[PDB]
Amino acid sequence: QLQVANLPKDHQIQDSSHHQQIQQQEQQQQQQQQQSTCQDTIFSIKKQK
Amino acid sequence: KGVHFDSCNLDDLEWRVDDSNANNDNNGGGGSNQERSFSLLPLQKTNTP
Repeated sequence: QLQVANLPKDHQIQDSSHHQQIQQQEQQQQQQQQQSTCQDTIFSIKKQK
Repeated sequence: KGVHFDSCNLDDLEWRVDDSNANNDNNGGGGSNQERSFSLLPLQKTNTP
């Protein structure tokens, strides 16, 4: 299969600041609403036959 | 292989329709019953078949 290559970002040091989990869930909930209408995009590749 | 149970009375099964795009949104939203190809029919309260 073809997929887009999501490279890693640079491994900046893992600070353990819990607050990051909230802003990750805020973005995931916006992305889950967007997964209704954005489905045509290259970021929405479904596993082809 | 090729043998079953002679009798099964277990009618209260957790039947669902599943929606193929529902990846992210852990939200209690009343989704619009317009986009589905299918719907699960009600069990009638007529005489036992």
